[PDB]
Amino acid sequence: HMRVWVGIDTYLAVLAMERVERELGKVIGFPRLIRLNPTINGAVSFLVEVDDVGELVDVVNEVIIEPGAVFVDEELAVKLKPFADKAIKDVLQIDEALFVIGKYFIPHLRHKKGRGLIGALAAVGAELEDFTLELIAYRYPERFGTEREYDEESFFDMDYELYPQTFDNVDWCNDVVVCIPNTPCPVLYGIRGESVEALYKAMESVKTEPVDRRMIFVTNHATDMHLIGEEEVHRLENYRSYRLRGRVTLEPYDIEGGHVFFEIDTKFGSVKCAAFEPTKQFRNVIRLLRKGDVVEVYGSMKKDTINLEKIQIVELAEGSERELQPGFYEVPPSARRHLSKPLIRMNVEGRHIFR
Ligand SMILES: N=C(N)NCCCCN
Repeated sequence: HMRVWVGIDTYLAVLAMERVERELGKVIGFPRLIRLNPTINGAVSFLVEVDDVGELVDVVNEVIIEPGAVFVDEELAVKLKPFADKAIKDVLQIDEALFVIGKYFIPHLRHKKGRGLIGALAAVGAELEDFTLELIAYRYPERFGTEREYDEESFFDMDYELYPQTFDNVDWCNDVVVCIPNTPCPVLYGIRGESVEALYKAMESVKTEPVDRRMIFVTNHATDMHLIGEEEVHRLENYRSYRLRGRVTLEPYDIEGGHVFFEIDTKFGSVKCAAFEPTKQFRNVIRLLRKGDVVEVYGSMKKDTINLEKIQIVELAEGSERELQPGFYEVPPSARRHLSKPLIRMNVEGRHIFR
C-alpha cells in the first residue's frame, strides 16, 4: 500500500494511468498538467498507490516503449516544491535535476541527456495555490495525423451556455475555435474550465468525430504562476516573466510584421514592451497609449522586451477627451498563453473583456 507520484515528460500519461489503474493499483484524485517557464513546456504528474514501486516503473517503461519519468513518495514530493518553482518562474540546468534525482535516490527512466527529467520532477513538486481544470479528449489511433472533424458551431454554442464555467475555448471577435489543436498529436480537443460539472456538460454539448480516451487534468494554466512581482527583484532579466509598473516614455509605433512597441520608465530604468501581431485587436488598445500614461504590464521578458499578455492603464497622462479608458485589457483568446490568467478569472475592476 505505497503512495507514489509519477512524473512524466499527456497522452502517454493517460495510457500509463490506465495500465496502473488496471494492473497495479488505483490513481488518487486528478492527474496534473504542469507548464514550465514559457520563455524556454508541458509535463504530467499523478499520484498512485501500488505495492511494488519497481513494478510500477516496469509498466510505465513499456508504455514509453510503444522521455523522462520520475517516481517519488508523497514525502519527497514536498521537497521538490522549490525545484518546481524555479522550473516554472526561472531557468534550471539539467544538472540541478540530476542532482535531486541523485541526492534522494529517486527511481527514474532517463533517456540521453535527460531533459525530460526537469519536467518530470517539476510536475511532481509543483505546489498549486490556484489552478484551473482541463478536459482533454483524444482521438482513436487510426486518426492520428489526419484532419480533425468537428462542428465549429457546437463549440460556440457550448461556450455561449457555459462561459465562464468554461473559458478560452473559442474566440468570438476573431471567429476561432481555440480549444482544438492543429498538430499530429493524439489530442482531439482541450476544454478549460472551473469544474468537473461544467466540463462534463461541455463534453456532452460539443460535436466531433468519436472520442476515444478523455481525462480531466488539474493544471497551472491561466493562474499567472510564472509572474514575478517587481517588489521581489533588484534587476530584471530575460527568460523570466514580470508584473511591472511604469510610465510611458516612448509612444507606440508599429514595426514590420504588425507589431506595436513602446517603452515605460520603471524602478529599473526604461523597459520596452510589445504587442505582437497575434494579439490582434489588443494592438488597437496599445496604439492609444501616450507619453505620461502610467501602466502595469504583465508578460515574458525576451531580448529585453516585455511580451504583453495583459496590461492595466492605471492613469492617463495628466493633460488630456482620449479614447483610452483606464482599466484592464488583455490579448484575445486565440493569442492566450497557457499560464496567463484571463481577466474573467480576476475579481478586479475596470476589466475590458474580449470574448
Ligand atoms: N482553450 C484551450 N485549450 N487553449 C486555448 C489556447 C489559446 C492560445 N492558442
